[PDB]
This record gives sequence, C-alpha cells and structure tokens, in this order.
Amino acid sequence: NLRRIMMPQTWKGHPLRKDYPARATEFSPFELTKAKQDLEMEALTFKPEEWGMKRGTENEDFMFLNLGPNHPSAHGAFRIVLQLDGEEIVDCVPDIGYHHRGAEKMGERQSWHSYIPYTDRIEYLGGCVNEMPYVLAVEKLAGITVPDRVNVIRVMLSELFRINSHLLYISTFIQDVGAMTPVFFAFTDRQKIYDLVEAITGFRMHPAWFRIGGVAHDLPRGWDRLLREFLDWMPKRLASYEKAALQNTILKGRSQGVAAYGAKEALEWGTTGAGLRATGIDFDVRKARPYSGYENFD
Amino acid sequence: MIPLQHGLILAAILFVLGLTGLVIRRNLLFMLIGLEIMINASALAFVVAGSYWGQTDGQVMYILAISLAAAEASIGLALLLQLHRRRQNLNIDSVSEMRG
Amino acid sequence: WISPELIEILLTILKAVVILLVVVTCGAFMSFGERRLLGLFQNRYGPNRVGWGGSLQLVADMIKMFFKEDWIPKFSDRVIFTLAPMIAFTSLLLAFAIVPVSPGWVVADLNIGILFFLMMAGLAVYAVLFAGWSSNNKYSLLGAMRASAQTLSYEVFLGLSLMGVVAQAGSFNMTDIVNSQAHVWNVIPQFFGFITFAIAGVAVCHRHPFDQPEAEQELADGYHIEYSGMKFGLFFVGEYIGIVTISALMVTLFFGGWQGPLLPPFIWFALKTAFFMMMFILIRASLPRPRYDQVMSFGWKICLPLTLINLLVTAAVILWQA
Amino acid sequence: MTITPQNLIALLPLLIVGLTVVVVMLSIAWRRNHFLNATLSVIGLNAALVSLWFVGQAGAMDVTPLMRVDGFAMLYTGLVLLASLATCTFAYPWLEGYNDNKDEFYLLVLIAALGGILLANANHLASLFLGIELISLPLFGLVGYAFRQKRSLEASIKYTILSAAASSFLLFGMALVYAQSGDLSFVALGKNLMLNEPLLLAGFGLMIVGLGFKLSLVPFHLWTPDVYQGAPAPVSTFLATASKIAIFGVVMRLFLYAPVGDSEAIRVVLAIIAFASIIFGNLMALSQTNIKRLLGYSSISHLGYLLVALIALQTGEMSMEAVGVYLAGYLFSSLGAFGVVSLMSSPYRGPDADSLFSYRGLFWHRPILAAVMTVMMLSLAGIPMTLGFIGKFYVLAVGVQAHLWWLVGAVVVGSAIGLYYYLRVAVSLYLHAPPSNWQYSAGGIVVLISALLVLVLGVWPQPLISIVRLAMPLM
Amino acid sequence: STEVIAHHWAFAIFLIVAIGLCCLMLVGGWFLGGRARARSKNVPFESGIDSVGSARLRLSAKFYLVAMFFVIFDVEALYLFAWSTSIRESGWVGFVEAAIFIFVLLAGLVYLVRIGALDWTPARSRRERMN
Amino acid sequence: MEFAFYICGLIAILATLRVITHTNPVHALLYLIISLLAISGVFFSLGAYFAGALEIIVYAGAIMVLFVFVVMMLNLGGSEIEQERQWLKPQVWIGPAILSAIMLVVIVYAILGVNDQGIDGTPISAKAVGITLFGPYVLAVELASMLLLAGLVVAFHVGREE
Ligand SMILES: CCCCCCCCCCCCCCCCCC(=O)OC[C@H](COP(=O)(O)OCCN)OC(=O)CCCCCCCCCCCCCCCCC
Ligand SMILES: CCCCCCCCCCCCCCCCCC(=O)OC[C@H](COP(=O)(O)OCCN)OC(=O)CCCCCCCCCCCCCCCCC
Ligand SMILES: CCCCCCCCCCC1=C(C)C(=O)C(OC)=C(OC)C1=O
Ligand SMILES: CCCCCCCCCCC1=C(C)C(=O)C(OC)=C(OC)C1=O
Ligand SMILES: CCCCCCCCCCCCCCCCCCCC
Ligand SMILES: CCCCCCCCCCCCCCCCCCCC
Repeated sequence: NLRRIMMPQTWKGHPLRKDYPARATEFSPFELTKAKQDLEMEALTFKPEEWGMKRGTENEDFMFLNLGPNHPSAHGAFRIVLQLDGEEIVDCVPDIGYHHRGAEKMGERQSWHSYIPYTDRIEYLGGCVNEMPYVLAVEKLAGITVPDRVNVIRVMLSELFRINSHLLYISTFIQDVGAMTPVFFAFTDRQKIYDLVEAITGFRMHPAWFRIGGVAHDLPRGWDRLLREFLDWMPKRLASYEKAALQNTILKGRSQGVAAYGAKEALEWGTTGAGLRATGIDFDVRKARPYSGYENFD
Repeated sequence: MIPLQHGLILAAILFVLGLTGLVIRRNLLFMLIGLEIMINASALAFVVAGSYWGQTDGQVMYILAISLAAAEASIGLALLLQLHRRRQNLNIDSVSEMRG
Repeated sequence: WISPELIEILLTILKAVVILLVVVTCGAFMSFGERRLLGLFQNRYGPNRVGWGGSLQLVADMIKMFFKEDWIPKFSDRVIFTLAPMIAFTSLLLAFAIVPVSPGWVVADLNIGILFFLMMAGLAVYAVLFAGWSSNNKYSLLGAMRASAQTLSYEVFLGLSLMGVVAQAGSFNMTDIVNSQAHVWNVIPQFFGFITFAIAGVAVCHRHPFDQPEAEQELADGYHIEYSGMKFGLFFVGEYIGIVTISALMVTLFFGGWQGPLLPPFIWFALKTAFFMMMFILIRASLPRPRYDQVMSFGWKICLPLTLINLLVTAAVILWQA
Repeated sequence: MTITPQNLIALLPLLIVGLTVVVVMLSIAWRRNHFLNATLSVIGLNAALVSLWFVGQAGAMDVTPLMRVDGFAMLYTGLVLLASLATCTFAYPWLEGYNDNKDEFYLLVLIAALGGILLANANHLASLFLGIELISLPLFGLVGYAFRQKRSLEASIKYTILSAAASSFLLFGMALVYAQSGDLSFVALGKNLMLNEPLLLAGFGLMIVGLGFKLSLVPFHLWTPDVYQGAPAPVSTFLATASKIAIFGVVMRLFLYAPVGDSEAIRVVLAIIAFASIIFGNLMALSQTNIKRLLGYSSISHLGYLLVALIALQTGEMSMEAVGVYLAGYLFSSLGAFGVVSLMSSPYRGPDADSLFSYRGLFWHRPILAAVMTVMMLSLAGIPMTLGFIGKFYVLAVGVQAHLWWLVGAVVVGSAIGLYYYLRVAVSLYLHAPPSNWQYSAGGIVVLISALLVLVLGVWPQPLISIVRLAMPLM
Repeated sequence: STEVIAHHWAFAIFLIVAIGLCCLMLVGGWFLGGRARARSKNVPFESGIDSVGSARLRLSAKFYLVAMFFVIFDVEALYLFAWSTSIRESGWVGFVEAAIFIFVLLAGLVYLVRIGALDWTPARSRRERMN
Repeated sequence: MEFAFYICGLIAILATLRVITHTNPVHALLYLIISLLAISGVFFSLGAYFAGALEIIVYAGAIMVLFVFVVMMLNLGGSEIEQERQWLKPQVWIGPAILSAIMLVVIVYAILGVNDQGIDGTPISAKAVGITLFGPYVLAVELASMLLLAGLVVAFHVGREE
C-alpha cells in the first residue's frame, strides 16, 4: 500500500524535492472555505476497503473507531483507526503525518547555526538530547574536536533532559493506567530540573543552547548548588513513585504481559531504546558507540 | 379494602396482553418479552390470592414463578443467540421447515 | 388545623425536606470538596480564589452550568437522552430516603430498607445504559457496554454482602440494624461483608477505580460525551449524591450509624459519613484502574464466594449463640 | 412440620439423583471425561433404583406438605428411572460422534429425572409446578443439544416457547384455584364447597391447558411431531417416555385426591379431549413417512387411551391399576422403538435416520433390530401376545365398567387406524432395500430386553398385574 | 397509627420534591444562556474526523454468557435474602437447608469457572508472556 | 392503599399494552421496566412487601441483560424499526384480538362469581416468607436450586460461539 503518509491524500507534488518551495509564504495563505473543509474532511475519512478490512462478519458488525487525533491517550496529533469486534482489536491502522512540520526541508532552508532551534523541536521532551547528534554531525563536517569541559557540559544537560523526559513518561504511563496522582509530583520534580536548566540555558523546554564547537555560554556561578539540590530531592521522590504506583498489583495487572514482543520482533521493526533492551539485547549507543565523552562515566 | 376480584381481573388482563404479544410478534425477542409478561401476570395472580387469604404461600409461589422466569429467559436468550448466529434474523416464521 | 397529629405530620414532612435539601447541597459542595481534597492529597491547593477559600467556586460553577448551552443532539433519541440524567439524579437520592441520620430523623422507616437500596441501585444502572445508547456516539455505546459489564461484576454479590448484617439484626429495617450495633459495630463481625460492600458500593456509583463507563483515558469520558450544560451537571451531581448515600449506608450498616459515646448522634453520623466521603476521594486519588474483564473475574470468583461463606459462617455463629 | 430421618429415608431417590447431579457436575469441572461422567450418571440412577427397596421398607407417609411417598410414587419413580437409564445408554453411542462437549447431556438427563421423581411424589400445587419445570427446562437443553443442526434448533425453540406458554397457563390456573380454595394441597381443592364453582373450574381448565400441552393432548398437541423429529433420538426416547409418564402420574394423583375430580363438567371436558386425542393422533399418523413424527402422533393417541382410563377414576376402582399396567407396557414399547431409532442414528453424523426408506429392508443388515422394532409396532398397535394389548384391554375394561361408550368406540376406531400405520412400518422392515463397541451392544441389549419383556408380559401378564396392584397410594 | 402516616407523607413529599427539583434544574438549564450555530455542530464527536458508519450497529458484547449467569445468580441471591432475615426462627434445620442450597450454588459457580464459561478475554490480552 | 393499587394497575396495563404494540426494542424495554415497577407498586399496595421488592430487584437486572442483547443484535437505526413495522398489519393483530378478548371475558366471568371479602392489605413480612420458605417449603428451595442449575447448564451449552 504505497500511499502518502505525511501529507494528505489530496496533496500535489513531493515536498522534499529541490524544486518544491519550502516556505508557506510561497503559496497562497491558508483559506478554509466550506468546500475545502468538506473536501479535506472527506479525504481524512477512513476507507476500510483501501486497507483490506471488511465491515464485519455475518454475525456482527465491526466498529471503526477514531482513536485520535483528539483523544486523551493519543500523545499528540495522532489517529489510530481501530477495527473493533466488541472491545477486541481485529486490526488497527495508525494514521500519522498530522504533526508534520517539514523539519528536514527546513534543514535545507536554514544555515548550519540557525537550524539548531529546529533540532530542539524534533523530540520536544528531549531538548539538548535532540541538539547533541546535530551538533556532533556538524562538528564532524567542520573538523572540530570539542574540549573535555564541553563534553561534560553536554553530557550533564543531556542527562538532565533524559531525567525530565523519563519523569514525564513514567508519570503519564501511571496516569494512563488509571492512577492520576504521581503526575503532579513528577512535574514538581521536572520543575526542579527546570530550575537548573533555566539557570544554565535561559529556557525551559527548547534551550537551543548547544553550539557548533561548544555551548552558548559558560556555566553560571552557582549551578552546582542547583544540581546538588535536585540530586538530593530526586531519589526519595522516585522511591515514593515506585512504592505507591509501580508496585501496585492493579498497575502490574494492567501492564505485565501486555503488548509483549521478543528480540526478533524488536529487530525486525527497528525498535530501539527501552523496548529493545527489554527484549534482552544489550544495545545502548552510549556504550556501543560512545560519543561526547560518555566513556569517562561509569 | 381492595376486592380480590379486582386483583384477579388485573392479573388476567396482564396475562391476556402478554399472550397477545406472544402470538402477534414475529421477532423472537418480543415473544420472550410476552412470555415474561405472562409469567409475571400469573405470579401477580398468586400474590393477590396469597394476600386475600393472609398466607405466605402466595409470595412463595411468586418466588418459584420468578425463578422459572429467570431460567426460562436465560434459555430463551441462548436460543435467540443461536437463531441470530445461524440465520442472521430473528423472524420466528423462518424456523418452520418441519411440517406435516 | 390545630391538632397534635397534623403538626407531627408536618414536622416529619419538614424533616424529610431538610434531609433532601442537605443531601443535594452535600452533593454539590462535595464536587467542590473533591476538588479541594484532591488538591490536599496532591500537595497543592485546588480552587481557593473564588470567594474566601474557594467557597464561591460552587456558585460560579453552578452559574456557568446553568448559562451553558444545554443542548439535545439531532442524532439522539431525545426523550431517553433527557431521561437518563433524571435517573442518575434521582435513584440514589431515593436510596438515601431510608438512611436514619439521627434518632427520629429518617424519611422512610421501611420494613424492606436495604431491599429498597438494592432496588434503587438496580434502577440506577439504567441511567448510564440509556445515556450511552441514546446519544448515538461510539464512545458512549462502548461506555454503556462497559457499565453493563460492571453491573454484572458487582450486583451478583452486593446484597449478599449486606446479608450478614441483615442476619445479625434479624431484620431488613435499618433502625433495627443500627440498634443491633449498640455494643459492637458491624465492621468487627461482618468485616468480609464490609470489604465486599465497599467494593460493590464503589462500583454502584461508577466511581474510580470502577469508572469504566466514563474512562477518560480510554473512552474520552464515555457515556456522557454528548451531554452538556445542566444534564452533564445532573450526571455529576447524581454521582456525588450517590457517594453521599453509599457512605451513609456504610456508616449505618457497618459503623453503628449515629451511635457514639460523647457527641450528639448526628455529629457521630456526620463525622463517619464525612470520613467515608473522604475515603471515596482518597481511593480516587490513590489506586489505579483495573481492566473490566479483571473486575468481572474478581467479582464472580472472589467476592461472591466470600459473601456466601460469610453468610454461612454468620448464621452458624448466630445459631450457636442462640 | 419438619423432615424426620424416616422422611429422609423416603426421600432417597431424590437425594441420590441430586447428589449425583452435583457429583457429575463437579467431575465435569475437574475434567471432561465422557466415559466417566456417563458411568457416574448411570451409577447414580441405578443407586436410586435400588434405593427404592429401602423406600418401600420405610412405608407410605407425608414428607412436608409438598410430598407424599406411597407405592404409587415408588412405581412412577421406578418408571422414570428406567427411562432415564435407557436414555443414558442410548445417548453414549450417539454422543460418541458429537464433536462438542458431551458431558452436559447426562447432567440435563439427571435433572430431568429429578423432576420426574418429584412429580411421582408430588402432593402439592407447588410440587406439581416445580416438577413440571424441572422436567421441562433440561429438555429445552436436551432437545437442542445438537443446535448446530436446523431441526434440533427448531425443535428446541418450539418446545421452549410453547412450554413457557404452557407453564404460564398452568401457573395462572393454579393461582385461580388457590384464590378459590385457600390451600395448595391436593386434598383441599374443593373442600370448602356445589362443587362447580366457576373460579375453581376456570383454574382447573387453565391447568388442563398446561398439562395437556405436556401430555400432547388435543388441541395442545401440535408441537409433538415437530419436537419428536427435531430432537436427538435418545432425547426423543426420554421425551416420549419419562416426561409423559411422570406428568400423567401427577395428573392421576391430582384427580384422585382433589374433590373437584368428581365434577361432571371436568369429566366431560376430559372426555372430549380424550376422544379427539385418540381419533386425531391415529388419523394424523396414517400418511407419515418419518418414523419420529409417526411415533409422536402415536404418543398423542396413547395418551388419549390413558386419559380414557383417567376419566373413570372416580367411578370404578380398576382405573389406577389400568394406568399402571398401561404405562409399564407403553414405556417398554416406546423404549424399544425409540431405541432402535437411536441405535440406527448412532454415532451422530448430523441428520438422524428417521425416514421410513432408511428402515425399509432393515432385516437384511440388522435382523435383531428389525425383530425388536416389529415387536414394538405390534405392541403399540395393541395386538395380543404383546403388553400393549394388555394395556388396551385394561383401558377397554375400565371404559366398559364406567359406561363410557363413546370412548370405547373411539378406542376401537383408533385401534383400527393404528393397525394400518403400525403394520405398514412393521412390514416395511422386511422388504428389500436398494457399532463394534460394548456401549452400542448395551443399547442393543436394552432394546432386546424391552422386546422380550413386551412379548413375555403380553403372554403372561400376571406378575405385572400383581406389581401394579401392590403399588397402591394412600386413599 | 400517626408516625407511620407521617412517614408515608414524608416519603411522598421527599420523592415529589426530588423529582420536581430535577425537572426545575433541567428547565433552568434549557432556557438560560445562548445557543451555538455551526455547520458540523450536530455531528457526533469522534475525535475530530468523520465516522465510518455510526453507533447504530450490531456490536457484539463478549460477556453475554455472564449476563445470563447473572440473572440466574440474582434469583439464587433472593432465596438467600429470604433466609437471612429469619435465621433464628428457622434454626439449625434451616441452616442445613441453606448450606445445601449454597453448596449447590457454589458447585455451579465452580463448574462455570472451570469450563471457561466465565472467560471472555482475547488470547493476546490474557497476559501469559511475562518476564 | 386502594389509590396506589388502582393507579399502579392502570399504569401496568397501559405500559404492557404499549410493550406488545411497540416497534423500537429499547423503548419496549423501557415500557416493560415501567410496567414491572407498576406491578411492584401493586404488590406493595396489597401488603406483599417482599414480592414487590424482589420484583424491582430481579427485573432491573433481567431487563439489563435484555438491553445487552438488544444492543448486540437488534439496534441498527431505522432498519429494524421499518422491518418490525412492516411485520405489524391491521389483520395480523385483529386476528388474535378477539381471541384474547373472549379469553379475558370468560376468565373475568369466572372471577366475578367468586366469594370476595376484600383484601385488607395487612403486610405479610419477608421474615414470615422466609420462615415458610425454609419450613414447609424446604424441598421447593432445593429443587429450585436444581432448576436454576439446569438453566445454567442449558445456557452454557447453547449460548456459546465455537
Ligand atoms: C463507603 C464506600 C466507600 C469506601 C471507601 C474505602 C474502601 C474503598 C474500596 C475500593 C475497592 C477497590 C477494589 C479494586 C478491585 C480490583 C480487582 C481486580 O480486578 O484486580 C485485578 C488485578 C489483576 O487481575 P488478575 O485477575 O490477576 O489478572 C487477569 C488478567 N486477565 O488483581 C490484583 O491486583 C489482585 C489483588 C486485588 C485486590 C482487590 C482490592 C482489595 C480491597 C480494596 C482495597 C482496600 C480498601 C480498604 C479495606 C479496609 C481496610 C481496613
Ligand atoms: C447393573 C446394576 C443393576 C441394578 C439393578 C437394576 C434393575 C433392578 C431394579 C430393582 C428395583 C427394586 C425396587 C423394589 C421395590 C419394592 C420394594 C419392597 O420391598 O416393596 C414392598 C412393599 C410392600 O411390602 P412391605 O415392605 O412389607 O410394606 C408394608 C408396608 N410398607 O411394596 C410397596 O409398597 C410397593 C412396591 C411396588 C412399587 C413398584 C416397583 C418399583 C418400580 C418398578 C418399575 C418397573 C415396573 C415394571 C416392570 C416389571 C417387570 C416384571
Ligand atoms: C490533569 C491534571 C494534570 C495532569 C496533566 C496531564 C498529563 C500529561 C499530558 C500527557 C499528554 C501529552 C504529552 C500529549 O501530547 C497528548 O496529546 C495532546 C496527550 O493527550 C491529550 C497527553 O495526555
Ligand atoms: C446545582 C448544580 C451544581 C453543578 C456543579 C457541577 C460541578 C461538577 C464538577 C465535577 C467534576 C468534574 C466534572 C470533572 O471532570 C473533574 O475532573 C475529573 C472533577 O474533579 C477535579 C470534578 O469535580
Ligand atoms: C457529611 C454528612 C452528610 C449528612 C447528610 C444527611 C443530613 C440530613 C440533615 C440532618 C439535620 C438534622 C440533624 C439532627 C438534628 C438533631 C441533633 C442536633 C445536634 C447535632
Ligand atoms: C405464516 C404463519 C402465520 C401464522 C399466524 C397464526 C395466527 C392465528 C390467529 C387465530 C385467530 C382466531 C380468531 C378467533 C376464531 C374463532 C374462535 C376459534 C375457533 C372456533
């Protein structure tokens, strides 16, 4: 099924081609009319015959349900079309491209320096983690070997944002399972991280603080106080989350054995990160292909 | 000071209404509903008779009546499921191929 | 019209009206109280700006709910759609009508009592069923099917969990039930009845963790998606009134009702009912939501045999001590 | 009143059948074992059958207001237990070809047998109602046991809907009778009466509607060929023997004990029903090419003959022993006929062998089954040297003693019509047509023993006469 | 007496005022405030995109067997409700009767559980594959 | 007492007549709920308090199962309404109408001749019903347990998928 996946079905042209214009201001401004609204809403409507799905069996009908783009459990602009036999999922079609920002096309549209804030918004809970591979690849293009203090600063900001992202992930998993309390405390922990991150970079979510050849500024005086405060604050909070929610047997009954796959399924789908290592394959980039001085940390 | 004849007449009216619903409806679900009306009307008649005589036997017979009604509705719903699964319709005139 | 019988009749009528108004007010003010108590349990404040301490937040919400567009969809079965919030508001209010809040303060001293509560719960499921079906929404129909599944889970053992208390009192009447707890509250002998009734009574109100008809994370609030304005407010005011009624019934059946050593009887009744209202809020804040097939398995395989064995053991104890 | 240990001793077949229901169901829950669960069911039924001896040693007395145990209850309990044991024996080789679960069959047979025993001991309107439903509902399951077929599902739906309607009729009639009388006991139905009170008569009429549905009596008879043909053949064996025998026994007890049994209007209505039942059941079986439908119309006619014996219950004194002898003979002949049908339909392969072209020429491959089936056709025809003639002779003697000349002439005419279609089947067995397991052999032994008993007690009926005359209730 | 008829009147007024208050709040919600007009206002909410079909469909529930069993078990529960209010009067003989009744109930429940009649979870949701 | 009896009986008659001549199955189930509530009110007016309580208690659960089955099979919009409305004709109901009417006439004529002192409506308690149920009616209780067991087994065997 070779259909469009980032653009709507009634899209003309192929935007990553060099002769396709990048900017929206090259084209007419967006004019939503009644005819256009009906046309793109028809184009967004799921057609089960185009995906090889029937409307039901002889005994019962399948319910085709839009799980998104506006659903509390869809993590953004994201639709899964569920073919439902009762509550069983016969099949699903994940419909993506609702969050397409043209970021690669923008990469061809900004200078090497002015593209860094766009790298921040690729994975918007990642921050400096998203900045790191871009600045390292540009530094390979530039022939730059950054000093040791740059490596440690970048590692520290990356690990702070990894803790930020993991806090949001764990608390939202607990919220999706049904327990809504730990998200309040976990976002307080995120605010402690943001105290340090705001002090260092001047911004919360998208610091845009890594540079080709280093970072934008030196560390401000008193950063170690904020880091020490967060490192004292975090572990008791994490132990409280574990005991209160992650060791609850109802959460375990909601999560253990659910949506399980092995090493073969992880490898054949390109699954990386915690899913791949949950299959038992010990593959982390910071150990297998060390970067940014991660080999100097235990 | 409710007359016994008035309660019996009310039960008889509900009984003949349920019987009419059982006869005139082709859908098996409405036939089961009419059967429920019939057994509930008979149980009401037993309650009226027990209340006239001042005896617990009317409500005891009522309890046995609704136990039968519950088990009969259970079996009828299972059979209606089989009819829907094997015919895709609940028309009771369709299941008539034994005759003569 | 100067006679002791008539003025006693109007005194009983006035007491019943006062009970009704206080219960409805407690449902609305406990929507506000749920907000404040969830703030307390989550290291925050909740609404504390509109009025002194947020005391006018309920008034602002009521004004907003009244002047919101209360619509009936064109794709919905209009009569059933309008009827479902009425059932949700009235069923467990009528169930409250048998709760003795004080000596001499009860709306209905029925001979059936807890049977009337079971009657009202069995009627109360139809509000969510009708709301899910009539709204012609896919998420709402899924919520209605989940609500029916939940009813299958708890209604098989709710009355049986109350039957040990009924056996000890020898009567269905609730005043006799609180009089049988003159020496020991029923939470001590009927402890297994207490925990099974707690589970089933949380499931009666479709409260978390048994909020599967209205599961926000799965069904995007489920059966009441198409409701707005005062019909939506009717659903939640009925839910909070149901919390009040279930807490008061738990106090009446397992915690002596109004009986206590020092305080006036209504003070004891209100303190225990407030404690169990807070426990409703706390279990909403504390524990996660199980899958509804797991809830059905728990109700049929654990709770129902527990209630049957509890009734057998209670009867053996009663006949041994007689 | 309470339950004495002596009352528990009189309750022995009911207790044993209930205990074996629980045991068989728990064994099913432990592990599905067709052989073991069939064996446990037949062991429980045999244990009840041999506990009848201790019930007889106990004596005849009342167990609660609901039950009364006497020799009559012993005889009808033995009849329904024999019918259930034969049904299980026929069911095993049939169920060996069943792909779905087979163990629930014996559970339903046991619960229906429990209902039959309760109807044997029933002394109350509550007992009669409960026994009727305890027989009927497991038969809703059993008739539609092979629900993957058209005919079994059709027969299940018809039997379920119509039996629910008949139960509603019977319950409303019971309620009207209770409103008139104030007592649900059998002896008090007409004690306070002048016996033709309109509400008592209407209540007994609605009970007659329900009970005549259960006995396939005209005009509540139209279900019978459909449900007999649609049901599995061992289920047809049980439905023809045990249900009819138990319900007619409780009808006999009710009409013997209630003072409204002597009313003339009820007797005339029953006479009309018996006349129409005999004539209509014989006439409708004339042109039947299906053996199951033919046996259904046959059952209508034979229940008409039994009804003739019941009409003369208040007049003479031979009516109850006539019903006992007739029911023993009819049980054995129906067991043989429906068992030959079951053994020809075993193992289950979808549609059973019920066409007469299937049984045409049966002697050239199954000679013993052909001999058994022709003995049963002779017995159901009421031909001398068969037990069916002894039953017909008892019915005729009872009718002549009470001067029921219309019913006597009806019996003669219906017997001639029956002669036609029964002899057609019996001689079609011997024309020219164009297993290997011990349970199938047990079914063959059962139908052969039934045939030998029919022949021997047709030639020498006196032991059956003495047994039935011993089985006397409390006057 | 007089307290009984006072409580009857109190129950009647309680029900009347409760239903009237619900109706009054419904009427006040209906008449107050403005109304919204939109092209797609009277379209059912399905996360912002048109439906495939509608909510009027043969949606097959999986717990229907449990629904039949629930009806049966509720009738058994009422038998126990009748027993529990008169335990002292029925004595130990009534206890033996209810013990037999409850044992038959529990044996039926065990039979239903063991034959898989109470299981309707799909195989991928049975959570067999765990670490 | 008579006020409640007559009004509840009238409501039950009207709601049952609405049930048997209705096209929408969910609406028919709602009218069945109303009729059974009215019959329970009739039970309460006669002093049969236990029977009225059990009437509301076990039919609220039972009609919930009927709603489950109606949602599973019948509800499709206007398709099942059009099919059911076409199944009902003036001839199809006028046929059994006189049959039910003359059955009611004969039953009512038999009723009107009975001796009637009136139902005083003295309450017969649930305790007395429990004493009778586990006293003279012990075998009724145990064989009713066996009857419900048979219903369970039949429902399991028939109402399955594979
Ligand atoms: C006035 C009324 C309000 C009163 C407020 C205070 C009381 C509130 C009561 C709240 C009740 C919550 C009950 C939740 C039951 C959930 C049961 C369930 O489904 O658990 C599922 C989970 C895993 O399911 P499993 O069957 O193992 O997996 C099969 C997978 N297909 O299975 C498990 O995790 C197994 C363990 C289940 C534990 C069940 C809950 C125990 C009882 C409730 C908590 C304690 C409340 C306080 C009790 C009194 C303490 C003194
Ligand atoms: C592989 C394992 C096989 C297991 C065995 C299976 C086959 C054999 C079954 C055996 C069943 C035995 C039943 C015995 C019943 C009679 C017991 C008895 O002793 O009855 C005597 C009693 C009168 O004598 P008495 O005890 O002195 O009473 C005085 C006051 N009570 O008498 C009475 O009160 C009335 C007794 C008669 C009641 C009818 C008989 C029981 C039912 C028979 C049904 C079949 C009848 C038709 C077939 C007849 C064949 C000849
Ligand atoms: C409501 C009390 C405070 C908790 C805040 C919600 C928890 C965090 C939101 C997670 C989330 C994200 C990131 C998200 O992007 C998203 O899509 C818009 C969601 O669905 C609505 C989400 O739920
Ligand atoms: C007299 C009418 C007064 C109407 C007042 C309605 C107030 C409803 C608030 C209930 C509530 C809702 C809907 C709610 O969605 C919510 O979030 C889960 C709450 O907790 C924070 C709530 O308390
Ligand atoms: C959180 C508690 C909710 C209680 C709801 C029910 C209360 C109804 C109104 C009762 C008013 C009267 C109280 C008793 C008066 C006599 C004693 C006075 C001193 C305490
Ligand atoms: C396709 C098959 C449809 C079958 C419908 C059957 C409807 C039968 C209606 C019978 C109505 C009888 C009305 C009274 C007739 C006179 C009294 C009875 C006969 C003496």
